Amino acid sequence: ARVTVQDAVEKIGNRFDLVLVAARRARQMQVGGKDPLVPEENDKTTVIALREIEEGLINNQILDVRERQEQQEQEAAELQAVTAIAEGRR
Amino acid sequence: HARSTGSYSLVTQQPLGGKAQFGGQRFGEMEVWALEAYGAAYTLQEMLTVKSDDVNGRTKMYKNIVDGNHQMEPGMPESFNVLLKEIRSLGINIELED
Amino acid sequence: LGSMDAQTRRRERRAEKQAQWKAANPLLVGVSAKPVNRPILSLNRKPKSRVESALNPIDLTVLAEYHKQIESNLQRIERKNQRTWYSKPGERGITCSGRQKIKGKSIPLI
DNA sequence: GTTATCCGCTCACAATGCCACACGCCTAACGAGCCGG
Repeated sequence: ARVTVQDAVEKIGNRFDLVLVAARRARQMQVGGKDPLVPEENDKTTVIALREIEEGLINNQILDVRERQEQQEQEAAELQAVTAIAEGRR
Repeated sequence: HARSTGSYSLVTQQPLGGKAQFGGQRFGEMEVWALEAYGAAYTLQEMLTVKSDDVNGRTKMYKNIVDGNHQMEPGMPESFNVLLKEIRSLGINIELED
Repeated sequence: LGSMDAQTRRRERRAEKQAQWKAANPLLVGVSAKPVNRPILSLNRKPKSRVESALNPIDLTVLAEYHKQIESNLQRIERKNQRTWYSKPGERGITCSGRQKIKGKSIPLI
């Protein structure tokens, strides 16, 4: 479980970037199906999101870098699928 | 007295009040001042729109909870359209731009 | 000698089309209505005389009597029921009270 | 004279939130209905 919040507000900027960044991380962890970095302790996604914030492995720059990287890999992989279709046609 | 999902009124699509009629509590005006006084923004949006007066929003929310996905759909409250339709009952044009 | 049809002169306008296309081609295959789906009903009409239908037209008087009987019986029964169910109480008033109340339920909205 | 002010009279508009509980929300006379005398 988790009681305090003040280990994150001194890591991310204020008490308002923390809400949006941790909500975005928990939303892509819950439904998008990604595996968490630190191990769970049978907690919910909000608490494990705040834990990954306060240790310092999830940040807004880091979220946009990872999303850009995996999305570029996604469009590159479907371009590879299109070139595989082009190999299969001719 | 408690309530998860009960009945609704006729004119405005709000839930009823009271214990006997299986009602919800009046999250009144001063509590809205209190939530504005924090930095609470999304919680005010649920207490204003998803919990009441957005019909398609609240049924989408209920299905979305049972499916196990916590999203929300903002929408627009039906009571505001009521307000528009009884200002237009006077001689007052009032519309929405864009 | 009229030939005052629009489709006729329009076909004559496109006579080069039907001259070019119908080179070793048929002209038209258009089916009509067939007498299979037409009952002739011509077995006998000699006793079907006009003066005998004049003396004997068709009749549904028994239908009107039956319908009037149904209406009169239903009016008597409904008049008796609306006579002894909405009566007026006398000099003292309604001797009871309705007292009906409806509570609420917990109705989900899936 | 006439003009620019000062003052008294009259009138619209506000007065916390929530809860339960409980009982109330037309009719003397104008258009129809039944059938008796």
